[PDB]
Amino acid sequence: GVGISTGTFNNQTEFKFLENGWVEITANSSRLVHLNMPESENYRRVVVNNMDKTAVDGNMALDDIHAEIVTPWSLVDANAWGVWFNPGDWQLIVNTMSELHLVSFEQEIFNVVLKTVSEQPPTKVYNNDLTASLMVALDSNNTMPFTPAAMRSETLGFYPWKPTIPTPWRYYFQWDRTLIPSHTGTSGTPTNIYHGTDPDDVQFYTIENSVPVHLLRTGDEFATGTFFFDCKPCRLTHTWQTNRALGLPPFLNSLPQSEGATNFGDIGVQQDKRRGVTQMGNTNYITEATIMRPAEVGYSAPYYSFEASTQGPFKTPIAAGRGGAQTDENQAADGNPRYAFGRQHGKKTTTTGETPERFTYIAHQDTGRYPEGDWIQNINFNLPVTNDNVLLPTDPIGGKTGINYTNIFNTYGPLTALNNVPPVYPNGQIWDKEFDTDLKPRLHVNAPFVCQNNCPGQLFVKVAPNLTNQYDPDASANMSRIVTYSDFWWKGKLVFKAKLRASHTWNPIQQMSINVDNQFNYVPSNIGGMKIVYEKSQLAPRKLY
Amino acid sequence: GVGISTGTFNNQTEFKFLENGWVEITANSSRLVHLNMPESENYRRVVVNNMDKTAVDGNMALDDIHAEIVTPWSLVDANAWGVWFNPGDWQLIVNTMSELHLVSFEQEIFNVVLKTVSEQPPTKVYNNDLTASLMVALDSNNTMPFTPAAMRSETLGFYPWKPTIPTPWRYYFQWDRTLIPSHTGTSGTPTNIYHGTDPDDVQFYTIENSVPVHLLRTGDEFATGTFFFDCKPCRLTHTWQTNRALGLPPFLNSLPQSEGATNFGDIGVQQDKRRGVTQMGNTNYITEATIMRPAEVGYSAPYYSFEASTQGPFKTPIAAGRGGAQTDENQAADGNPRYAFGRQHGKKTTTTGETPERFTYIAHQDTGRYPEGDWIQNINFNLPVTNDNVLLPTDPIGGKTGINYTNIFNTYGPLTALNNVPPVYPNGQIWDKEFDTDLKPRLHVNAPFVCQNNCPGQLFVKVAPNLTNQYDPDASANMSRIVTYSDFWWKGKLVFKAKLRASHTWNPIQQMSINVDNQFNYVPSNIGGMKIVYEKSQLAPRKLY
Amino acid sequence: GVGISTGTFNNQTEFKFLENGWVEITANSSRLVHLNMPESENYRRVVVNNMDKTAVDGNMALDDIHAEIVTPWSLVDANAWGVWFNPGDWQLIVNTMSELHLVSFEQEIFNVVLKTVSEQPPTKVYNNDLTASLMVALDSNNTMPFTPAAMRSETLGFYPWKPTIPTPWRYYFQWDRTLIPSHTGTSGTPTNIYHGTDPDDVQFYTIENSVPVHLLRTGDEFATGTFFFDCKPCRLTHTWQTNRALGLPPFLNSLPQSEGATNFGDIGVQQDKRRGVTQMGNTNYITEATIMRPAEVGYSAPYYSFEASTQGPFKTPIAAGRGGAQTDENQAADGNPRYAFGRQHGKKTTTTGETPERFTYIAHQDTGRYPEGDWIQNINFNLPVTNDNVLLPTDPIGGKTGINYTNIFNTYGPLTALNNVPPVYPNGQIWDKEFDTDLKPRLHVNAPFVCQNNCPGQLFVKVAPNLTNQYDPDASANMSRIVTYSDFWWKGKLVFKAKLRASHTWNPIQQMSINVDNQFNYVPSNIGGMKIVYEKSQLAPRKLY
Repeated sequence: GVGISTGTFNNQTEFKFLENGWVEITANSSRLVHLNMPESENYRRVVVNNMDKTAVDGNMALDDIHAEIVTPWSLVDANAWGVWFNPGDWQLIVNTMSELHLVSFEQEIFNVVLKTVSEQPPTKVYNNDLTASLMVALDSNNTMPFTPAAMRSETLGFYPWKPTIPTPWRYYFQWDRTLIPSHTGTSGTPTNIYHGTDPDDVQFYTIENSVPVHLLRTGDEFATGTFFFDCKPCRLTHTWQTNRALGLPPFLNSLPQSEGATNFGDIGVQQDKRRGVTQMGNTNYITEATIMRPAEVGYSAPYYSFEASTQGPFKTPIAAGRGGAQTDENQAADGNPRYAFGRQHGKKTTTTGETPERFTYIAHQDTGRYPEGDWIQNINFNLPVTNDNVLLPTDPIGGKTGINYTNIFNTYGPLTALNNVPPVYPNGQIWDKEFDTDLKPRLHVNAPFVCQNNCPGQLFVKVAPNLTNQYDPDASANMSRIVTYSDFWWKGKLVFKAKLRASHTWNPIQQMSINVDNQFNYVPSNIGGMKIVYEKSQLAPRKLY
Repeated sequence: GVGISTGTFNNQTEFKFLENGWVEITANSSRLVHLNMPESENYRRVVVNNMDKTAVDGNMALDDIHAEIVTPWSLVDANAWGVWFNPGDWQLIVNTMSELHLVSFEQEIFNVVLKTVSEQPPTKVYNNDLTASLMVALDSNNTMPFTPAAMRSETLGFYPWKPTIPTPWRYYFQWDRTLIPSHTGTSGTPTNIYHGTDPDDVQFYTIENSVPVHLLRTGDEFATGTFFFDCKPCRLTHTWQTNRALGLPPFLNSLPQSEGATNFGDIGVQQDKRRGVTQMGNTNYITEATIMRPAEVGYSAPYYSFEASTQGPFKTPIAAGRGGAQTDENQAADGNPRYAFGRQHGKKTTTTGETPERFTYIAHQDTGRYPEGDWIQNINFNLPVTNDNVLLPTDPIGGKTGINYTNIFNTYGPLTALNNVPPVYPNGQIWDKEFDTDLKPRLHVNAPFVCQNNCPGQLFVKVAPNLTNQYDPDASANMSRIVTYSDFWWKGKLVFKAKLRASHTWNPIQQMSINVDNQFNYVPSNIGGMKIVYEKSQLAPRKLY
Repeated sequence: GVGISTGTFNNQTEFKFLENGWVEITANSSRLVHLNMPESENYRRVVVNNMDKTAVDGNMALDDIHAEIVTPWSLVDANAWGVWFNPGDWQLIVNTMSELHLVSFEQEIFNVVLKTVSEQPPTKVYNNDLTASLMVALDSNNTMPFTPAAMRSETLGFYPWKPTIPTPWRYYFQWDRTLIPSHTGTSGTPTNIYHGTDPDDVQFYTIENSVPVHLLRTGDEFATGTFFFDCKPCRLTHTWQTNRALGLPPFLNSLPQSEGATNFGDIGVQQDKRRGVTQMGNTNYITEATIMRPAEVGYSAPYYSFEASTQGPFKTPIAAGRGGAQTDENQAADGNPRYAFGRQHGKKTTTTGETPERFTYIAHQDTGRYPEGDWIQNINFNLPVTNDNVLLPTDPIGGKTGINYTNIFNTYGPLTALNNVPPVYPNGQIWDKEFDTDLKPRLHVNAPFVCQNNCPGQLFVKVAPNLTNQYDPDASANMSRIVTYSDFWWKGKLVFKAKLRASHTWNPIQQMSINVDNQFNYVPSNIGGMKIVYEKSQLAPRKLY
């Protein structure tokens, strides 16, 4: 098996037709994976503490205290759009499909190779250790803690012609921690402590102990079977209507007689003599702002809110962001996800420096809130409103000049309508495991697809220990082993089922196209540099009501 | 039938195996029930008013005003763990099972006996009234108002060898009531009124009028059929991860080199140069507190909040409590249920006094909040935070020194993940009827099992009126009847379906055991006193993500 | 076969259900074994003599004189709990099972690798000798002397992720030796001699001559078949009753009237007027100490007794140890086994030094003796006993101040009841071969399972001699061969059949759990250190009578 290839390199994406209106998108992605011998063949329980940062009053948000089990295993994560589609393909999908269904996923590891490194210059020499093995483990039952790499931009690379690497697997380990908020001028020293561990929550997982491990020599290969998802379809359309645009508009008794941006129409009926339905039993004022609407599209939630439980503070997450003529991406706010990433996932290949590349994804769906426009009135509703009868986003709460009621506000309720997060190409995660809590979240913010019952298992890799002639188990010093490393090929097949979009309006729709401006974001440089710019996914309208 | 037993006394709990991995827990429980002749053979509409208490400004919370129909019937309630399992059995279940399914329930009343009491000493004489009857009614269709006795510690006893009694059945009757909040120094007299009844809400139920009644003489017996539940499985595991422990931990670029509690690991990357995903479109700060998480485990809700509707104030309920190194059960707070009970349900049998025994159950699941750690920042997020740009749990709301924003705060939303309440042995209720509202609660706080469509019917008991030779219906004075009372045996069969737990981690888990400390809580005293100490139910971890 | 893996790495432990109440525990354990080229390709008859130690009068116990055949073969021993179960699994077994049956055992050697070592620095170079072989021999017929490695803490390692090694095989060779006891002040020189060998007892075994040997090259693998045990079930329960707690207790004529540790009950009958049965035909005294009991639980045996035969002195072994409020593990005594071991079997991985880690296992079963409480009276039994009529553990024997009759005493007899040794996790041996003497021991002290007819054969390993171009058989100097060594994977499958325990008492039982104290004995350190703490196996009661 030594001199024989054990697989095929395929990175094509096929489109096939089904039933009237549907297509089967088959995305193939293979890559050359380079894996190094682990730092230590041991599992470590490491604690990370950065009090020197949170010690400075008013820096609570920069807290990093946490414990983690550092395993000698690596994780092969492909859960990220960038792994399966190139710009062009994404364009096609996004411009011509209306919805996407996640169907099946399957992996394969082949053409395994294990090399060895030998030694005033000092000249290095590399040879093949034909008999050495590469350890592979597929956690089919999801015994291990779920750790999507996309969250830290550590998935496989996004370029078929650029070798990549798996990530050092590690997972959270329970720990108690207390940190009290403080501002620049707080007196004294706020309680800031790392208490330790609740034995009742201790969970030390081991791959060796709960997953069968395969040893692969050059001639061997490993293939997972095909896994079938089930999860909800993801939509490639965005809604735009807000409560103000739901239902039958008021009948205009007076229409314009000549063109012009000043020639408006008029309802033509005294505001308190209008017919209709409102949810305000006080007034007879039927206005576009008081008129009753079926339910409420979107919701208001506390912004830049940090809650805390047994392990420290964390940002209260939001379902949707905000768009419109009030954003312009520099007045960005809460809700809009911001992705930071490296050369392997989109940063210009030839750029230097530790500084990453980033972007704040601003979805096309208008389902957010503009706090500055919120306000609260007294029930009496004596409509020239008095200062004492309103609470404006301008009036200070708790005597703080920079905090107003909207920062505290929450309007989530029985009438809340809402949309799932849109796909973020190419840095976004594709699917995600559901929480194993009795009551589940109505959606996740990290990925559009959430496998309910079971998700595909995590694939773990590790170079088998290549010992020297001097090995002593009974010794305390770290074992010395031949510097070994491995390179193997990985191939995946992710299958979707999509529906072709139809033209409902008279006017054309928003489509992704190449301009005179973006043109160079889709072609290599004269040095061979590349980059993959983020792309929106729900261009085009969907009537919401 | 007079001299013949009509049933069997069985209080054993059997475990049987099924399908690979499952067991059928069959809990048998029988008891000797002592029932007295009702105070009055009539139904009464009684009002309870304690304004003299709420009159003292700042005592609103002590309000007891309410109306209730007092029936001449008694209720035989067995809905409480203490009725079906003794400590040992509970131990076994809790230590070796991972989940519990409620399967079926059936009752039986047998060996009925009716005795009579006769009369300077004065010496009493007791005889058997062979022809007297015991009235039994099984509300199969749940026509009657659901009134779980566990809520007021009035279920059957918890000791197989200790006779018990049913409880005087009574149910709520509609009434309007207004009570305005006030503090120690409020001026004037706050509106405090009991308005009366909305005829449109009047519902006077009668057992005689809607349930068939069986008369039982000594020789007779009564058995309900077997009822089959359907409800959700209850879990015997607790989650511990919080948002801070979800997903792939940050990759540490620098690991410790020697043991020690001071030798921490380090991420090794400037906080604003890190790669990853946050939901904060402003900063480039990717911190363990700002990093994006799938959804939000747990939620924040207003604490020691009392809302009011047409019948008075009531405490706003919470789903989960709080644990950790910040509790210690004397800093206890909102969320943790507190059970108060008598000698028949766990209080030391030989203790004297009207004072009950109690405990505040503190679940093992870490899904609560530590308000003191919460805080809110201005969107600009200029991370040495200014006092004017944060709202701390320390800053006063409404000029009140003891009220901060967290008391008002609510973070329940689309991303909220959550767990059902854990079983509370032995005082906790087992199953509960679901509200007949169009939209139902995602769970109940009183019991882990909530029968959706139909629940087992309530069992009502009553001693038939044993008249004297002088009875006048046309008379106004209360009828005089022979002092009669009855003793009968009750037997129940509650069936569960449980799954054996498996060992996933390398480390052992939390198990319930007998110590040198608790040792005497499971054995009788030299006088024969007993007690049943509460026990946690979800020991052991469950990975949440 | 060169570039092809020949096996699978599996270290999972599965639990499967059978018949009502039973489970099939399947423990899989694989490991990477590192084996070196033997010191000498020859068999040596070596004598060990340490008279310089025993020469010091009163040091007899430190005798080490013995002869042994040193073979060029290594032994792969897996007979030790630590090899098959991790703490968690052990917990599960011990907490939920009542008895354990040893069912089958099977091994396999795969992914064999043979490496070679080459040479002012001096820089070493390692290459693969593809054509070199690894010799394997499975003594199926148990021709070779049985040598369980657990006895000297030389089994395979206890960590799936830590490479291990086999042990240099060697066995006892007959020799005569005489050593006379002596104390610190003995005059003269006590006979201390090593006589030699009785040709009539000479047994020089050779693997080559009585076991077929397989040669394995990289591509080859070797698998033993499945071996089926038969031996007795081992119990996971401990008895606690002693003769004093057997049968019907005396009837108390006077019971306590109020709680208190001073309020005792009273038999209420003059000790010599009581009814019952005693085995003392003299007195009419029927006391809890003289009352007749069915037989005798436990036995008394001479302590720190050393007997001697043809090869020297040896400690007289005891069946059971001692527990209670008189131990506290520092007043430990005869009977309790003490295990000493290294880093590979439980000692903290990162600890330095030649000093081993140890513990003295103190079984939960109360079946031992407290000599200080023993005593002997004259048959006349004139119950204010005279000094001349009793022999106390205080009275000196042979004029020695530190020796009393109990040191000589032995109460083993026809009425002796007794229990088998409990499992010692993780350092204890699992099964053991039975002595081939016409009359066998009622149990062994080293392991709970003793295969009667036939045991699994010992697995021997050895690196085939890799000669250089200069080899001369006819030469006297030790042959020079290429420095070769091998690494191979070992996999085993040990199958048990266990029974789930049931809850018989009202009170809960003793269960193994993780505390705030032991918590860190089940998790790796920040350096990656580990340790495996010993654990008791028979927690929980078993009624003995």
